[PDB]
Amino acid sequence: GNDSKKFKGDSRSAGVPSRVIHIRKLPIDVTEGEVISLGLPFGKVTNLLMLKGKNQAFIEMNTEEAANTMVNYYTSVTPVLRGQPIYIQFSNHKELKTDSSPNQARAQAALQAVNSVQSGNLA
Repeated sequence: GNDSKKFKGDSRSAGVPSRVIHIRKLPIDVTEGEVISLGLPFGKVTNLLMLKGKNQAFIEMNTEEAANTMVNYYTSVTPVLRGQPIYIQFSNHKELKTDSSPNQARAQAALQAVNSVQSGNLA
């Protein structure tokens, strides 16, 4: 997996009126805390489409600005994760609605963790 035709035209710039981002070349030990962090200081991650199957992930920012701050900034830099460089580029979709999936159950924990803490589930 190198590219699935994202925004055709003439060149391969990084600019799209959206909020959801698409990250590639993720680390083998990639986690939510990392992926989400990619847009933590830039905005406020709301979703996360973990794609460990192909070392990928997404980030649904709260606003377009936030998403247009990490993708426009990282484009020049390199957000290394776990000692490995990744990819940054706006996602094709504009509304992540992850629900009932194998690579979803291990995502809410992060979103909730950063938010608040309680623990104690007793399974």
